[PDB]
Amino acid sequence: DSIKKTLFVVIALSLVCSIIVSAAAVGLRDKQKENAALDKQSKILQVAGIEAKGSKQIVELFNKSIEPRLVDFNTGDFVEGDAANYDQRKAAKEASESIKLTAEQDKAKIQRRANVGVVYLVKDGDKTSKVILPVHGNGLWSMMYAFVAVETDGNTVSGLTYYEQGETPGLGGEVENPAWRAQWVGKKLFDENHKPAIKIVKGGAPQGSEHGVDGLSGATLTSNGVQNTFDFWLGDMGFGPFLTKVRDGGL
Amino acid sequence: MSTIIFGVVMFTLIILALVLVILFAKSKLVPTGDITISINGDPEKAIVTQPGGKLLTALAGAGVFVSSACGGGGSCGQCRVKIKSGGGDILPTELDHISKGEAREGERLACQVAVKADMDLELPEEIFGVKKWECTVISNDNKATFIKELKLAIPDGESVPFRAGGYIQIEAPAHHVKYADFDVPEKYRGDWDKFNLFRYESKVDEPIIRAYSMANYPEEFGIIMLNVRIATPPPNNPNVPPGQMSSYIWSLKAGDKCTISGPFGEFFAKDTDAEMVFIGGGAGMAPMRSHIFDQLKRLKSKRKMSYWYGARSKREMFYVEDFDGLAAENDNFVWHCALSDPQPEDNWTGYTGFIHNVLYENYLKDHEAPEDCEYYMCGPPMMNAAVINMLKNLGVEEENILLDDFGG
Amino acid sequence: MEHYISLLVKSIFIENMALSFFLGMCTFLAVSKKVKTSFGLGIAVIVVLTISVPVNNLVYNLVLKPDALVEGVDLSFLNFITFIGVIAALVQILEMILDRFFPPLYNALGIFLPLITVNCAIFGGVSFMVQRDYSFAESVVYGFGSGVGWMLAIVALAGIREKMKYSDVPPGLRGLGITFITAGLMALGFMSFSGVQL
Amino acid sequence: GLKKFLEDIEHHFEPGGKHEKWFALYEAAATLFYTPGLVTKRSSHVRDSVDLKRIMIMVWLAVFPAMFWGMYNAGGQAIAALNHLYSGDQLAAIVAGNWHYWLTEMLGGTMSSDAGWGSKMLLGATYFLPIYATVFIVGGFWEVLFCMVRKHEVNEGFFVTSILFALIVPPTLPLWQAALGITFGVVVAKEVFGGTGRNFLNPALAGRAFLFFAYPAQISGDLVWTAADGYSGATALSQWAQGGAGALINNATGQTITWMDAFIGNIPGSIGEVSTLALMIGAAFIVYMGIASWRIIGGVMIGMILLSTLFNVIGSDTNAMFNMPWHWHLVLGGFAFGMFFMATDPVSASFTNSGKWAYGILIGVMCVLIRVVNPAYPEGMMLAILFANLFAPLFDHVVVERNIKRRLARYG
Amino acid sequence: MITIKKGLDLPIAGTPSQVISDGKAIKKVALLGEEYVGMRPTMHVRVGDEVKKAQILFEDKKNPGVKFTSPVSGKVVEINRGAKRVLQSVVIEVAGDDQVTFDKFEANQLASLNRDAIKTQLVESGLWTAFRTRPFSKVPAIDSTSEAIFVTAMDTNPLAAEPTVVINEQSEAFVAGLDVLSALTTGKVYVCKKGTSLPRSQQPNVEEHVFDGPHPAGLAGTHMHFLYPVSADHVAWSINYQDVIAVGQLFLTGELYTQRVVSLAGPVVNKPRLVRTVMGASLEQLVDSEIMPGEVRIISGSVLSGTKATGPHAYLGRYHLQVSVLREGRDKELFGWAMPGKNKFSVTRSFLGHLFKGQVYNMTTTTNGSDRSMVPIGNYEKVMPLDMEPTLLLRDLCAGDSDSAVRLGALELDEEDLALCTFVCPGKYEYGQLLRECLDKIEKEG
Amino acid sequence: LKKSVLAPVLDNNPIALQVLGVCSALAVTTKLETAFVMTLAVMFVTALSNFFVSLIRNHIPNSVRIIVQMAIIASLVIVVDQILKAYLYDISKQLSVFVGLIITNCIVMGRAEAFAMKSEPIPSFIDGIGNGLGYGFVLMTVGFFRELLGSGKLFGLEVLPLISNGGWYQPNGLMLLAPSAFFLIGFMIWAIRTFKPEQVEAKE
Ligand SMILES: Cc1cc2nc3c(=O)[nH]c(=O)nc-3n(C[C@H](O)[C@H](O)[C@H](O)COP(=O)(O)OP(=O)(O)OC[C@H]3O[C@@H](n4cnc5c(N)ncnc54)[C@H](O)[C@@H]3O)c2cc1C
Ligand SMILES: Cc1cc2nc3c(=O)[nH]c(=O)nc-3n(C[C@H](O)[C@H](O)[C@H](O)COP(=O)(O)O)c2cc1C
Ligand SMILES: CC(C)=CCC/C(C)=C/CC/C(C)=C/Cc1c(C)[nH]c2ccccc2c1=O
Ligand code: FES
Ligand code: FES
Ligand SMILES: [Ca+2]
Repeated sequence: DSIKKTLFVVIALSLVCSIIVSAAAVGLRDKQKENAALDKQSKILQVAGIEAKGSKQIVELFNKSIEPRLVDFNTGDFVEGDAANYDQRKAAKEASESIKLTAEQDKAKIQRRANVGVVYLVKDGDKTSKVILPVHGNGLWSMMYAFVAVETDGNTVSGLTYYEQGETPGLGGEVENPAWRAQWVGKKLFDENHKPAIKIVKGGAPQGSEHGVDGLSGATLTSNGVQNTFDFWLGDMGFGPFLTKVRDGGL
Repeated sequence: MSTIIFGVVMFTLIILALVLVILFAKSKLVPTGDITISINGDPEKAIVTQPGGKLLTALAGAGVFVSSACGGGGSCGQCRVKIKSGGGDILPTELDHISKGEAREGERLACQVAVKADMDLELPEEIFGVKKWECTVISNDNKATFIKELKLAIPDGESVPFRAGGYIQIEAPAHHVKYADFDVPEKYRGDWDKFNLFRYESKVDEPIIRAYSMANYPEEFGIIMLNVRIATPPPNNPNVPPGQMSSYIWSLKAGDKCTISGPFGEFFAKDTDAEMVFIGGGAGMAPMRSHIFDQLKRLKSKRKMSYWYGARSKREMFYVEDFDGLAAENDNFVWHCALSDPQPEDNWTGYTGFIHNVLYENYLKDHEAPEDCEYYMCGPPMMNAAVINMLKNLGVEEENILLDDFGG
Repeated sequence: MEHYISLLVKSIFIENMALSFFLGMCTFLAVSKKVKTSFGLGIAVIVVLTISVPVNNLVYNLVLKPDALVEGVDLSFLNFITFIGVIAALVQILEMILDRFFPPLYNALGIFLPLITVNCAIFGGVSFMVQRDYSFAESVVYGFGSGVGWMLAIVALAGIREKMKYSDVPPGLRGLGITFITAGLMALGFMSFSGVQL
Repeated sequence: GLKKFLEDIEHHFEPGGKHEKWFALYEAAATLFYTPGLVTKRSSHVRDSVDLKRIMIMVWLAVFPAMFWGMYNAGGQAIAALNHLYSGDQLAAIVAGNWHYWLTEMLGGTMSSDAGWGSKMLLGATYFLPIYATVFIVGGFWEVLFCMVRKHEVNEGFFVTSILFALIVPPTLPLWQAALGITFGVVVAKEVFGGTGRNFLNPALAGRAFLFFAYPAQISGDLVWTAADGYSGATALSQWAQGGAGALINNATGQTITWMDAFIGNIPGSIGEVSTLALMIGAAFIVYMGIASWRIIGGVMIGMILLSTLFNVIGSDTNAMFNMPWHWHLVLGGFAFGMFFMATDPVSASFTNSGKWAYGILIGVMCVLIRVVNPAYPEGMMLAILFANLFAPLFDHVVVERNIKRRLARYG
Repeated sequence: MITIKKGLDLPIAGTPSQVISDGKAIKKVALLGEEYVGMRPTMHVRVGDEVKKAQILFEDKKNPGVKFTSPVSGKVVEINRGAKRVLQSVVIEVAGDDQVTFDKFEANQLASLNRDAIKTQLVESGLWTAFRTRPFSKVPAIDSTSEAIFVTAMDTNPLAAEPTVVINEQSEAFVAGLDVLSALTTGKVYVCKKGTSLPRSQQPNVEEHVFDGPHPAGLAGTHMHFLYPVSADHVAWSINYQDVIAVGQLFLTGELYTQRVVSLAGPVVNKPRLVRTVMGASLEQLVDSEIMPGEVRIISGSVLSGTKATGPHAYLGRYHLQVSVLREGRDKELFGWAMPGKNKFSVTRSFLGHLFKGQVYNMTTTTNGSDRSMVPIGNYEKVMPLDMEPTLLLRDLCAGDSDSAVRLGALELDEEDLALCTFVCPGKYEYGQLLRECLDKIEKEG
Repeated sequence: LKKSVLAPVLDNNPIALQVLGVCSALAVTTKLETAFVMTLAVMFVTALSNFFVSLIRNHIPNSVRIIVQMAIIASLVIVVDQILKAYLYDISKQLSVFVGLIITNCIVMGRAEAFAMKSEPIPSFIDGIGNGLGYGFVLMTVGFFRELLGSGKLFGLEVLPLISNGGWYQPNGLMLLAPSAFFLIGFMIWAIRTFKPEQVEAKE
């Protein structure tokens, strides 16, 4: 009785528990994915300067106004693919679709870059108003991710948002301060030579400067990370070629 | 849909594989065999146990009974045994109680020796001689406002080989009791009616067992006397129900019969030929009478003995005839009594107050060498503590003090 | 081999399971009364973690990853049940294989060996291994290092508590509260490794 | 007459007196002025002259040179920075707006670049003294409260605790933050364990760590180490990391920090840490008297030198802290202050001669390790000491177990 | 040759001149009941009873068969008792010369006498109480034996008498006592001494050992630690040189020998010197007209480990060979804890006194401070020459952790061994009492 | 009778007396939202697991009783985790690994073994609810102070205006780190055992 009853009890309990667990797990995948997508869409709309309250409005406006696209970093022109679901973070891990940088190339200290990245085009009908570029780099405590919206001239920033960072709330966490993110509106990424020109200034930027942005107060080790990420992703190994194309066409 | 089938199948397979692995490992890593116990002398009366039985329970099933105060487990630690082999480690559950003693010879409580090993056991002789008897009540009469004397006739004309000051155990089945059935004499009805105690009732639905000391000494062959007090609800807390075994014994009458167990050995007097002092109060008359009679008549010794009893009132005296006769015929014995709370009908002119204070003021405060005497005491806790403190302030060492507790 | 040295050092110090992630606190606080018992429990935890993390890595990589079994199928929702079942089986096997049978050494722990299943440290370690996507050797090294770090923390706490025989703690704080405060103070000292990116 | 006055009011405080609850205060005040006048009741009928009062007063006196030089240096740094930034009417307006500055000028000092040592020390005092008074009063309140509630006599040690805590903070620390830090250090780390001689952590460093992790913006960065309004300037350890010996420039004066400047104490930083010469002069005394552990000091030095030389040998092409030699490690930051006065706390250290060496070596190793390979913080003495406090009892255990084995072998 | 490097020679003033002289007449002697650890007396005499020398006064309950006898012939005049009726003293007033007598032997038979005969003769005369047992410093049980008997032929206590001066007067008795011990022991007899010469016993199992260094070098505990480490399994007996002389006299002439030679010294003693007295002499009568005016404390034994001899305790102890006198210090000084002490002794270097080497101090009984917690500035390590962790052991004693103290080595110690640790404690702890409490717990529990 | 659901709150508090559930208390008490969600999840899991384990208490094979109990608990917590990911994604992202760790949370297994294995299903359910409330008491009390003094808000509502946005309060940075939880729990235990002396531990 012992062995037979033990096996019977375990089998029956496993059957019931597995039925419940599998049914519940398979019945909620769609909603879990919807929540995950809404989280990102809300931030993209926020940085794009479009307001949206509620999932229905977020989805409506994102579908109406945003057009994800894939870009090849080496050549800077658009490439075909499933941009709406492409996962750049995972794409960067695998050697099949990711390169490893060199000491003098890895200014942002990211250790790798995926071959193709996703950019979002903001549209006001059939025309394109601006491009949102996801960038990231290493801070003092964590890896910092941000969106930067560039206008159609390919030089002028219209917004910046850090949507993932783990710095100290009072010192390095100020990258998320609205008053500091508001300084980027109107700055120009490149100079008349078309070289990267964004400066993070320790002690504040000169009044009326079109390339300088105040550094974080008492957070030099994070201002350096911001400067490194920008001067990398604006270079030849990042969105440099793509922005060069944008400056005179392609978009 | 396919994911559901795969999830079900993999859940079941994983759980089943883990269970099967555990069972297979168990079948080879567990001894799964027989195990026995035996006295160190390896007599023919070996003991066979299941590998999952407690040592105390196994020994009780084998007939080797031991004292108990909780019906199982460790409550007081009186159930101690000696082990040579098998019991290769002592757990903190024996160091906690009773603490230390550093028994180099391997002593442990029998409530937690367990399990898997062929056990070598050593026990005292008294534990080998336990027997169970059925007795017939000769008399059951009141001698105080809450105390009876139960007299039992030993069956088949045999006499229990007990020692003065020892105790036996009574065993009774599940019973129900009501106090209106008691035949309380008119000498004690006043206080019962004062609190209307006849209204109380109690019951128990399992067999019960209790221990009692006997007021006789081994020269009174064939009969056992027990001074039993009835356990009533505390006067300040009438909420709780009364006791069971005392009520049952009070319910018994002459001609009835009850089943008892053999005696257990402890509280024996020392043989140092020193003066002995007995302090008693209330129900603690049985050990004192046993010791006094055994010392004076069976051993026929000339040691100096004195007995001091703290009585509530003259209405509560008994064995006065025996003690007076002993004090009148023997030049080496004397006995005194004091009334804790006398009442007018006593017409009392003797010692009053607590017995410890009486003894201090009259005998010990001017005694030559208190520490050289031996003190045997038994009574309520708030007499016992006072006596102990008094003796301590006189410098008496613990080895010369013997204290018996009925359980508070 | 410097990669594995870095991983081991990170696991022991820069990512101390007890005083950086704060897992296993129930036994960390209850059993740290004496250094010898703490050392025994730490050894047991080391063994269990080392045997557990690699096996769970194997099972996850073979049957639980997406497309691991059949293309287009994802059984990752069985992660918790698989992890806990493996851990429980391994510890129940340990109890029968070593402690109660050799040398024996069971009596030292008693109540505390069976409940190593619920030790949050092991489950958290396997969860972190899955999140980090280690190889087999990395899983072995990570498990060993995390167990060693947990043992280090518990032994240090036991040493402090033994040193506190001379203290005079308020009655309301004696025992559990003062131990909580002591662990809080230990956390401050262990915050020295925060900025290291090993 | 203080003697007979104290001896007359004595009866009001003994059990049953009208002031029985203030017995702790009465005893603390009376035995500060006069000695107890007691005799030996048993055992050894003659006793050593030393006592905890003298033990603590010697340590309290040992840091006076460091405190005075710290005040002078703080004043000089502040004045130099102010005159570097502002001039003329702008400087006058700046002075009129800060009570430190216009008090210094009211009491006969001058805030111009030609100020003397007197004015510089006065300006340093107007920063140091408020902090010290706040710390002293707030911590003494808690100590006396615990002693009254638990009905004990007030033990000694707070004199050392308060002064060290006041000396290991920047000159610009807010007073409410100082109060919170001392409250934490005294209550959580010392009093909850029974008081003096019964804790396991260092109270002053515990309070400093509380401040460090709770309000990092006021105890780190470029804005806190020089008491000049609007002045921003890094210090030596932060400069060496960004990096090399060529980055050590005193921007307020334009000169280059030299080893002698660092050794004497002409550099910004915590109030009392700067002067290695003064710290050594003070520590030599208490080491000679046998109150400080030369074994602990030697262990710290050994660990520091070993790890510094290892880093120097293996070298690095990116981290400039790999170049710093041991003699620069010695004079930069708060290494000397901690080594001499905070790593030698008898209660927090090991109780065995052979364990003290390991304790010191661990502290020395950890300090350099945090300085070099931890980019978050420029210095690591406080963290290293707090870390070694956790493992000192374990070294004691390791030593005592070997002793016990020797005993069991019938050779000890 | 063993050299002790860690210790302290206390530089107290009033050191005796090592020349023996007669003492003032003694008319009362007493036996002190509280100095025998673990003793519960049973009185065999009553006030007014006449006694003879070597007659039993009381017998121990907890150590059956051990007898304590009268040092002199007279009559009992007092039986002092204290709290909880503890016996303090049994006082006898000297009168007459009656005595009990025993057997006598030739000098060449002692080395071959029988062990049981030796034991019986020692027990009957009450001289069996000269021995003490490490651990627990109790009188040995009658039925027990020991492999190691330690003789202490050196004295390093401050103001102590020089053993060689006394021994040279009683060479034959000392050698006879050594011979008797050689037969009483089942192992070897260790004669611990300094570099100077002493009379020698010719028995193979009696051997001399030389110790050098500051004070702690002269203690039976140090000698045991270095020659025969003791524990629960291994037990050693200790006896001092004057008791050895007494044993030799006993077995040579058949009479109890109760003479003593003690040093009377101290800062307040006018003419420190060695004095001939009798066992249990009255210290009040002994130090009569020997001391300067003022309030003083009379101590039987060293200022390190003696007993305050006042009231019912004003008699020479059984195991004490000196008397010390010094002023009761009760002055209160302004900021005394902070002054630079040119006249203040200390084992540390915080006072100006240590700069004046060769200085001697008129020490008093002041406690230079108040009771406080223990801050380990490392003073204990400077005065403990044994292989132990003094700070850990002392904190175990303070905390009451008997089990840990036993592991750390408490069984090897006696109250005399922690006298210097008590001396140099900034917290003014008294460690002898704590050690005695821990040993009491350990002995009771097992 | 009510006492069975209220005793665990103060008389037999899990974290403060037993002691169980310390890990989640340390981890998830930096925001009242996460603390409250964890409290509810633990209540639900413990109550349901107690009910189900008691329902089949007479048939569990002694050999693998741990396996059976952990299977039930793991199934329940898996369902809870799926539901949280479906409907409370933002809070699930913050709870991270501690949702799964409910399986090894000592309270659930302790109650399942000690009580559910020897009691009727409805009493077991009530015991689970009471223990969950006792756990939530400590969780919410610690989270209150931590969140308030560390960020000036409760449940995300601004209560103390911050200086960084024009307010007057400067948040404490230590309240967002682990040691603050240890200190808070220690002082809470101190207060509880002051107001209920019977819980004071012996000297040694
Ligand atoms: C060695 C030994 C010798 C003894 N000798 C004698 C002897 O010679 N004579 C003698 O009379 N007895 C003797 N006793 C005592 C005896 O064994 C019984 O304890 C006694 O007789 C009472 O038994 P009972 O069954 O009547 O009461 P019990 O049922 O044991 O107790 C009932 C009493 O307890 C109260 N009570 C019950 N439950 C509670 C509760 N939850 N809270 C509070 N109060 C409660 C009841 O109100 C009542 O007062 C001896 C005991 C021992 C161990
Ligand atoms: C005893 C002591 C310990 C210190 N510990 C630390 C520390 O652990 N971390 C830290 O960043 N600064 C610490 N400091 C402060 C620095 O030593 C120094 O005063 C300050 O960082 C000045 O900047 P700099 O080091 O870049 O010159 C400590 C100071 C003292 C006196
Ligand atoms: C100070 C005074 C007049 C009264 C005490 C009342 C009070 C408010 C004290 C707060 C500071 C304090 C508790 C110091 C302890 C301590 C004392 C009292 N005397 C000391 C004396 C010498 C050396 C150290 C100490 C020491 O460290
Ligand atoms: S049966 Fe209860 S203690 Fe033995
Ligand atoms: S909740 Fe108990 S170990 Fe984590
Ligand atoms: Ca990328």
